[PDB]
Amino acid sequence: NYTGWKAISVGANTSAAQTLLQMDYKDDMKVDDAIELALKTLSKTTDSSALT
Amino acid sequence: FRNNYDGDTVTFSPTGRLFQVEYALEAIKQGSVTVGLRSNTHAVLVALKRNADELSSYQKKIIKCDEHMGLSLAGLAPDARVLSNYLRQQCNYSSLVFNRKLAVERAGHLLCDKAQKNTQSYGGRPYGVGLLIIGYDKSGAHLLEFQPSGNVTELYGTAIGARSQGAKTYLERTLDTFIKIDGNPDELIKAGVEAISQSLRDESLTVDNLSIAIVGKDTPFTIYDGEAVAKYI
Amino acid sequence: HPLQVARCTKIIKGEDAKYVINLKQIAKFVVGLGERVSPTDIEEGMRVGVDRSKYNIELPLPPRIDPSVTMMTVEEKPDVTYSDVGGCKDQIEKLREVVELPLLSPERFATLGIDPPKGILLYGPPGTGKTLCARAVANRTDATFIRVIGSELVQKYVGEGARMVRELFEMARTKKACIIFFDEIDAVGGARFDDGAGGDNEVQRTMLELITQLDGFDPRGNIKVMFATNRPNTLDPALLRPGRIDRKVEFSLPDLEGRANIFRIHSKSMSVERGIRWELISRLCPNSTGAELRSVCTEAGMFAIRARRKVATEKDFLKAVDKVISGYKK
Amino acid sequence: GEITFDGIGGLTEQIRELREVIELPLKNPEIFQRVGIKPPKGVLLYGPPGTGKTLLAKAVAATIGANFIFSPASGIVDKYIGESARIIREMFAYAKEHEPCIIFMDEVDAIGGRRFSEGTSADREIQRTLMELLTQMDGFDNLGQTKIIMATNRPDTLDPALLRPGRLDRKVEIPLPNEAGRLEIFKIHTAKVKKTGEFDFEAAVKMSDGFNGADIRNCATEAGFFAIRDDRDHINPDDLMKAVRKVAEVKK
Amino acid sequence: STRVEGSGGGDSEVQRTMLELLNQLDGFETSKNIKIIMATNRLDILDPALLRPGRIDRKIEFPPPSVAARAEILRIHSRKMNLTRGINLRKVAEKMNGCSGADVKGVCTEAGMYALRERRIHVTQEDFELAVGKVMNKNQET
Amino acid sequence: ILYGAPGTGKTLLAKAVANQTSATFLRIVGSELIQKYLGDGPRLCRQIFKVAGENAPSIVFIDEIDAIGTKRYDSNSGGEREIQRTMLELLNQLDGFDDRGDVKVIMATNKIETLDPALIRPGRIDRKILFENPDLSTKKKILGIHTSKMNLSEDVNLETLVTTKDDLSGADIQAMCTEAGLLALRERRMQVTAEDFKQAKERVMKNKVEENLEGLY
Amino acid sequence: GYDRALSIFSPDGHIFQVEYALEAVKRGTCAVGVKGKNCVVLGCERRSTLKLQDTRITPSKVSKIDSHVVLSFSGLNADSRILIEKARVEAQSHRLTLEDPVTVEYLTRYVAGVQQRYTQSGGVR
Amino acid sequence: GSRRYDSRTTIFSPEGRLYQVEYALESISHAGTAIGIMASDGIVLAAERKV
Amino acid sequence: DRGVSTFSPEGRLFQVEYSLEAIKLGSTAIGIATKEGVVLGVEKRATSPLLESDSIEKIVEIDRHIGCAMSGLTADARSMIEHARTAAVTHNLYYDEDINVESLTQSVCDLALRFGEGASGEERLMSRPFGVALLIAGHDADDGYQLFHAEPSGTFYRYNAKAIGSGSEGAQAELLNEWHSSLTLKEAELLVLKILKQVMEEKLDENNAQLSCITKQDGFKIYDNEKTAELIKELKEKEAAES
Amino acid sequence: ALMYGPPGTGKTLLARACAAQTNATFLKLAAPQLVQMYIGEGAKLVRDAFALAKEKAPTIIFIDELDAIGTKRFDSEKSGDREVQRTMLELLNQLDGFSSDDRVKVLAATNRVDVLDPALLRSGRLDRKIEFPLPSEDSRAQILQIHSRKMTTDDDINWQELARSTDEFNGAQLKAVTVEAGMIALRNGQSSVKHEDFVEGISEVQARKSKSVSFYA
Repeated sequence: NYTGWKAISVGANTSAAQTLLQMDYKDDMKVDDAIELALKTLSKTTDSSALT
Repeated sequence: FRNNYDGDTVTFSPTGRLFQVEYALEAIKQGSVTVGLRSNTHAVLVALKRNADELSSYQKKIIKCDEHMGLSLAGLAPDARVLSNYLRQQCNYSSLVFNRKLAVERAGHLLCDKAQKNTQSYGGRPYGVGLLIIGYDKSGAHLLEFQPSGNVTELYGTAIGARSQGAKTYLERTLDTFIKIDGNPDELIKAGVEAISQSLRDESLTVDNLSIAIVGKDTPFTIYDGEAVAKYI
Repeated sequence: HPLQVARCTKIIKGEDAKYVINLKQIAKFVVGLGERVSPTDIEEGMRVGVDRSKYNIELPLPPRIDPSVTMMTVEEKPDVTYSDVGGCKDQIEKLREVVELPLLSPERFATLGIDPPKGILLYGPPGTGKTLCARAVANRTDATFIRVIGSELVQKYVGEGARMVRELFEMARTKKACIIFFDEIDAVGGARFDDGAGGDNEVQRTMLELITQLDGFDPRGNIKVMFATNRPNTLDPALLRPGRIDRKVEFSLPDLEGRANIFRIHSKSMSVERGIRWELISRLCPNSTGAELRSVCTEAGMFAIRARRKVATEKDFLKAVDKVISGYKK
Repeated sequence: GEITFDGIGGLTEQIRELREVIELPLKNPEIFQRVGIKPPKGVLLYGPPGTGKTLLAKAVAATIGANFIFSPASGIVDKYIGESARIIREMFAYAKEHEPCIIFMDEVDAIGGRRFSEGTSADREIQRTLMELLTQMDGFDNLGQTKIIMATNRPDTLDPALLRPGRLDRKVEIPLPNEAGRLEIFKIHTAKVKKTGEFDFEAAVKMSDGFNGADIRNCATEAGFFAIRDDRDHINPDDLMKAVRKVAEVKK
Repeated sequence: STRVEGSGGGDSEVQRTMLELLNQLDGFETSKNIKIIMATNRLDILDPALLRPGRIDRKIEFPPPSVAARAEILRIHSRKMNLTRGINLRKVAEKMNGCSGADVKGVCTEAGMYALRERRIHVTQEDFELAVGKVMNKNQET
Repeated sequence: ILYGAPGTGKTLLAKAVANQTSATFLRIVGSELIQKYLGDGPRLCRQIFKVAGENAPSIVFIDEIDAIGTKRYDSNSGGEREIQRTMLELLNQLDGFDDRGDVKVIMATNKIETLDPALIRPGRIDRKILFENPDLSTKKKILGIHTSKMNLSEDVNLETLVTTKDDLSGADIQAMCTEAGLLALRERRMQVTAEDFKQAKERVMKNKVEENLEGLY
Repeated sequence: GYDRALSIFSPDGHIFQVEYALEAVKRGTCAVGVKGKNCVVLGCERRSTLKLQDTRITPSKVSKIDSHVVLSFSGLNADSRILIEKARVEAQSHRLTLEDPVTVEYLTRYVAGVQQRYTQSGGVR
Repeated sequence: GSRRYDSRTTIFSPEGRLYQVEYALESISHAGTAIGIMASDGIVLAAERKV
Repeated sequence: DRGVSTFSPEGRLFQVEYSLEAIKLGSTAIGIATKEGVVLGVEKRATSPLLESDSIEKIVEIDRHIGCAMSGLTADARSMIEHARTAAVTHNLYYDEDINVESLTQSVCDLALRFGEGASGEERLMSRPFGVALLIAGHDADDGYQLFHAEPSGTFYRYNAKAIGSGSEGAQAELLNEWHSSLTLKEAELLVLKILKQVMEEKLDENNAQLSCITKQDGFKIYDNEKTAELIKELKEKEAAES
Repeated sequence: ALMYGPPGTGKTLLARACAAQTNATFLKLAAPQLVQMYIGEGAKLVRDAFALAKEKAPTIIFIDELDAIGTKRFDSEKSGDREVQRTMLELLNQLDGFSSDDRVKVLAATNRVDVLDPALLRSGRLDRKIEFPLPSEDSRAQILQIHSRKMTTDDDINWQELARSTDEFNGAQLKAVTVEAGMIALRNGQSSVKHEDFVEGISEVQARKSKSVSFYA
């Protein structure tokens, strides 16, 4: 089964990442605005001192 | 236990019989009775045609396979059909190729191999059918008993199908009379209708849906049906 | 005079003059070694007697006459002769050969050399047609039917149990030409691992008493004993062995023709149209015990009131089948 | 013991090394105290039962004049609080009172063993029993004039705690005897049975390979069926040959 | 903290018994402000009917701890402790990952044990980091 | 027979009906008789039937007959003989009692293939009543009663609440009301918005629906 | 192996695989067709609460088999694609050999045969 | 025999999807993350490296 | 579950018996053979008021003088129906003449056994045999009108009447008394429907029955619905005037 | 002594027959009654038998079945099946204690023996191995000749025929057959049994004779 999406996550922690994505999503984002967004989401699903 | 030697064609017993052979022997009995007797110049099959429904119409269950060969069945009818199918093909290939007319023993041996290949894979199976094959070749008259167990003996007399033991005991007694009577049909046919009536004990005998089949020196393969069995009841 | 334990609270003398039977695990009083010759007496205290189990002491004053040592239901020449007995043909034929014909002609079985089955064991769905079938053969020969409830034989007192079994077999010998029908035989118990599990002592007393009485001195030519079981695999080895159980009969389910007849029998009470056919209901009905057929019949009437008519059409019978058979889920 | 320790002879190696581990600390606790080493703790018999296994256990006890005490391990399985504790302790207490004594514990896979995986299915009853054995041995309590002897069909089946020294220091194996070994055992066995001068020890020994004490005993009794048959009151070469061949045939 | 991993029949049989009482109280008595606290984190072998209103009327989820929270729990407990000045507690907390409230109590008692071993009443930040790493290993076992 | 879960299905209907008929409701817990000594289940069954005949009209509610309700296939090899005995005493009294309106029996149980086909006894137990999750209309009624008792906003509707429901039990709806009022009382106020009931509903549904399966594909 | 007993009758006469198939249908989306007598309307549900997708990257409910033949389904996505591919090969082969734009019934006969096929005979589920 | 050493699990569950397939999904949810973001001037992909 | 080589005590595989049970749960099909015609009736069955008539197959043509009625599953009979058309077409190509009723039947039933990974000069590859029995009627110049009952177990019986269904009990017993050597084609159709209405629990109508017959007058003719209704209406009068 | 081979050949009758003749006490112990789910119980039962055996002497301790308690394993999984293992072991331990004696006899029967040990080949234990192989045709005619001795006959029976037609039939099976042969004779009107009655008993099902006209028209 396949679907198309505007933001999705697969593998571990699908629920957490998807929830955040739906909220900050826009359609006037640029590459650099997305990267920033992406990098926030990844942070909030990983628990660390730092991510390298 | 059951599941060790049932469906499993690759197994053995210290005794050498599996469950699949004993069921096959029982299946022969659940067909109708058919008796065999022969001299040395003729071979006869007397077989009872008894319908298994009220509305059902009588149809031949002795099948002529060649000019000098046929069989009657007792047991499972699909199982009987495939073998008859292979044997008619086999009959042709010998006649075209080697001009060879089969003796019963030769066919038999072929028959054992066929069953044997299907008892060496789970996807094939053993059968559930005995056959009495008559034929007249140049070694005289013959009657053979074929078994799914691959035991083939050529006999003077036998019976297979239900209630074999009536007929066997009569057949072993009138043995000595019948084998020395050569060139005379009518006595051996009549004696076959008497034999089969000792197999029956509680099941009808039909005076126009008995079917007798004969082969011999002076008889090419004829099945007497309807009227023409009358003068041998 | 019921007593199943008899204190007399330190009436004291002595040789002797206490003469008190207590049968209770705590305190074992044996007055053994054969005779004490007495006119009436052990000792005093409203309670001269020798409990339910006797430590010698050959029976002064009535201690083991106790008001209910019977409570089972006897029906001589039963009401049932055909009730739920349609399509039970294989079962019914067996009962004819086993029971009916030696009762009808005792002389023929004697001359032959054979014994008709001493005991029969009946398994399969129980009382759905089973008890009925048994009552049907019995009525035909005019043979007393004795129906004993396994569960009652479970009294919580000493021997109380050995008391009941004994009198049941005594009754069988008096009224002989008769069938003792035991529904349950796992109520009074068969094989188990729970004899070491510290209670079922009362049970064990009953079981052994039963075996002894039957094989021992019950004639088994006309008197038939029929056993019924819920697990066929839980028999005790004494029970199993030939000389006590011979015939093992299957319950046979009503067949298509049979269910239609039972449908006619039960609707005679109901107030329904007689122009319909029973046959019709049966084709939609799959393999059902006598109990289920009866359940169709009470349900077609509830349907009939629901559909707002005081007769049941074919159509209520069809609905009534659909409802009970799905509901049943066995 | 039922028999002495030199009348079962042809198990002689196993006799020899049971004798110096078990008998000597019981008789002479003083030598082990004086050196300053521990008296021995536990001894293990392993191999099939009746290879002369039972003989060796009965026989070490006779010579000491110990009491041999056979304990059924399952019975050590009461389903009540501390009953299980109670029983082990009492044997140990009695072993010291009635000293010297052999406490012989048969099968250590109804109160010990390695189980299914040592989880909980009713494998805690078994775990409680083993724990008790291990705590007394390792602890302040000890074995001195209580000797404990474990018996097991095959030794690999036993917990590795039991396989440590300080539970079982001595671990004896019971193999199939030598031809020399068979020879010594047969001469003893056939001696106590009355027989004719024309009996041939030499012939039977030659026919016998892989025979335990039990197998020699069978050859005497089998011959004896033929000897009632041949109408005698004593065992003869004719009875002996037949008997020896039959016992051979039935087994490898 | 009182774990026992539910039960299918040893503490499901007992809850049935409990469940009659709670039913009887909602009836004629009509008694409330009489409380039962259950807590469990599995219910794939515990009965749902307990969680139905009548018995348990509110079902509240425990929050997961965070780095910001672990720092607070540590801040309260260390207050009794004698510390070496210049210490930074947010740093020690951040070095925690996953740690629940009991684990935070372990960090102070181990930090102190390390100090004790060296015969110090004051504990540096460094001992506290080493203590947290030990505590993380404890949660990984079984 | 009432099938489903109690407190929401089996318990409610059985309490309700007794009150309507003005009969004595007797709840016995089946399992608890599940006593661990041979012989005492059968006494206990006797006392149930004894009280009934003395004190009719009555509804006999036997809760959860699946510990004493067993009937096995054995009594050897880990087979326990008491359990089966008790099941049989229970059955024989039940079949001994028959009425037109002195006793109606309500059972609770969630497997019928642990029970004897003579404890069903076809021609006694005709009826098989089972709980489901309610319809839109009946859900409308369950909501309607519960909001009567609230003080609430008028932005809340029964209609709005129905559409986001996927069919739930009445117990979830009750639970939703208690959870919702608790967020309103926490905000210190007695008005319960459409948003409050919606937060509460989502949350319990989530805690119950621990297993999940994609059904749309 | 896998050329046998995927599919056989019970003695109750249910087929395992067919019985678990009908269950995937009840679970999935909803499709309905109502006929006029000079029109046919096909209405479809596509059900998603998650709003982070478009219709133009989520497959359509009505797929064209031909310009004048349409197909609707309910069930697994994966399986339906297999069936759709056969129906397009059968439209164009028919047009080729009989030289008639397609009859809709014949196309049903082809999709239905495949469906019969993997049930009756093993080596496919 | 060996015709009964077949796992028979690539047949349907009653749950509307094959045993092995549903179980396999779990396996995915226990391995690395991939995240896909589609933007209006790119597509951004991030994945966290397992070990 | 169950092996393709695992028999019952009687020689008969599990799987074979099990097909035969599902047959009996289908729809009722009744055929009566005389020497004036063979009449075939079936219940077509409407599964809903919105199921269209004559889109469900119960009367099929194998050839223009040869029919079959089915009972069991309808898709399972399709593999058989295909094989039966093919056999008919081929024999006519080769020999420019008609297939005999028997011959036709044998050809389908040889390939209804099969199953398993077996072979012996027969290719067997099925997972199951077919779940369907069919009553195969034809007329051939030699033997005239005949009726044959095909079991998918590779078994075949010659018949002069047979009924199958869940309505089999009433219909075979009725058929024995009703049977005669010749009787008119119009009396026969009317009489078939009479038997059908009896074993049917509901009102018999033409929106759940289709009739058919085979003639030497004009070959296989499906006796259609409009014409059949007018006979059902007569049925109501004749039947409530014996009552 | 040890007995092996299929039961119902008359093993149980021989055990009793030997007991009656020597003037020994038959003590029948069924091996699955000893197998308790409770601790140590069977072991105690095994010991109680031997002890009473010595007071009651001479005695044959007849243990019907030794296949239920024969299981003793060789693995480490013995824990679970301790109970069966202990009973088997218990009997060998006690037996071996003496050997000048034979005023208790132990007789065991096994469906077929499966293990062998030095334990199970020692004198004073189970030395003796007597095998019961399925009986012959000649043997069946004599066992049959016994059953019909009680019967009244017309002296028209022929034993030979019937005996060759049966196939590895046992003593029990043959007895039942004589009773069926008499019932048939009752049905025919006869009050005596001839050969045909027996032949007809063979015809009814025994997994090698059957009657029908199926798969044949």
